[PDB]
Amino acid sequence: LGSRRTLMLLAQMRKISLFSCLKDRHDFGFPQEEFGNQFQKAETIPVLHEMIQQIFNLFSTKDSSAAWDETLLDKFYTELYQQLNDLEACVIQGVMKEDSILAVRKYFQRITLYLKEKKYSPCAWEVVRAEIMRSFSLSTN
Amino acid sequence: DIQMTQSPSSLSASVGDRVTITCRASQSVSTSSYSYMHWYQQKPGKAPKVLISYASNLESGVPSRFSGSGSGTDFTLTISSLQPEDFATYYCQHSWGIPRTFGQGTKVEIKRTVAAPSVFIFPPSDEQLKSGTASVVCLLNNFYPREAKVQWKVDNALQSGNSQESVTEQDSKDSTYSLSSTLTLSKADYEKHKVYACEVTHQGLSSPVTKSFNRGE
Amino acid sequence: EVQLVESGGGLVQPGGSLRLSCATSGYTFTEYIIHWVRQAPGKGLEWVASINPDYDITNYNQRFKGRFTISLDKSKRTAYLQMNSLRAEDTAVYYCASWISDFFDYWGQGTLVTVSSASTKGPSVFPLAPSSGGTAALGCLVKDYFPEPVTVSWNSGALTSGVHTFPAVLQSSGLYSLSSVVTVPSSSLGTQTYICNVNHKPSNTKVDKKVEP
Repeated sequence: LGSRRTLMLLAQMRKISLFSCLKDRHDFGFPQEEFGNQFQKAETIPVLHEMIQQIFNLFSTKDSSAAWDETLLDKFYTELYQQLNDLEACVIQGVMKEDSILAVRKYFQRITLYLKEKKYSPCAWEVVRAEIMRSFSLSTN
Repeated sequence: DIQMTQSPSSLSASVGDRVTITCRASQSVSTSSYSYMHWYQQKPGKAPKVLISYASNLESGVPSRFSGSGSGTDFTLTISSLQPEDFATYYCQHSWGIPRTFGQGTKVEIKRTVAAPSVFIFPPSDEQLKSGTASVVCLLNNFYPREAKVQWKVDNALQSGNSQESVTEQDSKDSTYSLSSTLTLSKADYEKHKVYACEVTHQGLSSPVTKSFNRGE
Repeated sequence: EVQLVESGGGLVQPGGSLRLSCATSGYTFTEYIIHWVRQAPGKGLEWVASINPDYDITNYNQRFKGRFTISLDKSKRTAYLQMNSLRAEDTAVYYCASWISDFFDYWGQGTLVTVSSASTKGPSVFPLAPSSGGTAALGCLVKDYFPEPVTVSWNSGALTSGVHTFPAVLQSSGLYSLSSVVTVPSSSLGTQTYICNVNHKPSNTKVDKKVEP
């Protein structure tokens, strides 16, 4: 649970309440089926790997810098890297996985288009932050 | 997947009373910042209606006596000043992923002053009797508590397992119940007897009350 | 003004199949996710499936993965739930519901699906003539039909106050029976006309009975 650390940082990044952004709430259709169940712990590494990847990509944009605290984003990247690297090492090693990865990527595509559409408003950003926050917990717990 | 248990299942309280319903998720339905648990109200014969969103956000147009607290796995709906129109079943649901699940629900009934029923009795119609059967109806109007006891008699004989009863949901204006009972006999049997009666036993009656008719009047 | 209208409910034998449809109106179609949620009579609520018209994502309760299919027609602003291999435990009211996210914003009136091998039967309607005084009572006996539901109004909807329609009760014959009463002032009797309007759609049975002293 140095993943517990990643959520803690995301929490601290919050600037505005979702309750002032109720107009902007959105269902992103997180492809949850692709993780916890059936093909249990360990067969879902590559999917989880892609997730972290996508998150890292998302929060590295100059738009993300404009949205969130520069200091926290740093501690955040450190944390993502740690995981990103460990997961990659496993993927590299031995243990429709493509469909699963595709599903994750489509999910983040939807997230990105949502922000473009909303013109990266603080509210849009808050909605997204809250989602990732949730869908990350689901991925891992 | 995430299951939830409400408590109590069923509950009674007077108007003005403070009421508390809790909901317990089989695992955290929270982020450190938001709880993804919502409360609905379902009045009988009607679709649910959201009241509280995200554990504590009071939905637009909902009366202020309603409020929600809680986080993680333990959540609470509170009605601070219970009203007659608040008679309904209350459900919690979560949106912490899939599948979406509700709680089993909590029936909330209003406690009010005693009201004695008004008893009417109906003989079978002539057009029914023309076909083989005969139905005798006994109706009790607007009484509380729901507990009552109908008792059929024919030529003064007690009856049994030849009658069925049905009760209205609690009135959402005046908090009362109404009930009807149907005695059923063949015409042939029906015609073999004169006096038909129901003996009603309620709390609001200091003594049981018999409405009766004589056949062929 | 948002409006969700589910239809296609009724009676099916076990192992049979059904197709529920939900016709929406009053909002931009692609903005809301449409759900199906059912409720067994007396019992609690159960989420069945959802579909996202904006994207094309669908989700199912694992219980119904094999049998039920949700789908839609965007031009007709309509979502469909195809049910197969229906068991008797699938008897429930099926609600069509919508949301933007997390919680439900809108609902249909519900449509009743009854899974049973018994055959359909229209009721006969009898008077509960008033005894005839302060106020008096009269009614309608709606006896011996299957399946639910039956609808009772009084004077073409024009009389509501003091009207009481009872839950149906299932006779030992496997048929339901039901009564509707209404309380009126005595002096109205013989002056004022009281008609009870019964419809039982499952047998295209429509009846207008004129209850008299």
